[PDB]
Amino acid sequence: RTCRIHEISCGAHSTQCIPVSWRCDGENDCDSGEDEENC
Amino acid sequence: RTCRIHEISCGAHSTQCIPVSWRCDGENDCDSGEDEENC
Amino acid sequence: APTIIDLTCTVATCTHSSDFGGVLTLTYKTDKNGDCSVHSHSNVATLQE
Ligand SMILES: [Ca+2]
Ligand SMILES: [Ca+2]
Repeated sequence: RTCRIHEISCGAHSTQCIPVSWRCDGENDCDSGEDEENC
Repeated sequence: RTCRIHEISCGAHSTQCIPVSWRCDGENDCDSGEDEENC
Repeated sequence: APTIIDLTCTVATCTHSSDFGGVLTLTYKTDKNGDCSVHSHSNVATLQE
């Protein structure tokens, strides 16, 4: 966690910053599909 | 988890995708041999 | 389909009998798990699979 404001973090054990635009965009942009959960 | 639509996952700790057709075909393909469980 | 690079062939055993009396092994680098189709491009040798 604790990445740049322009982006989020999509992992707890592992660090992976993705831009906010990738959050709930209809595709799994992370290793764990938590971008498309609870949209 | 959340692999390609064609391929299902066969682990919790590990990342190792396999084609769906490999699932329940009488021979193991994953270290956690759950391809052949619950046929 | 999977991408196969640096394919190499080594023959383990070889007996020219009537049945499938030879075994060969292929080493490669791949990118994903999938199915590939094998073929022999000469009629000297007949693959079983
Ligand atoms: Ca996404
Ligand atoms: Ca199997």
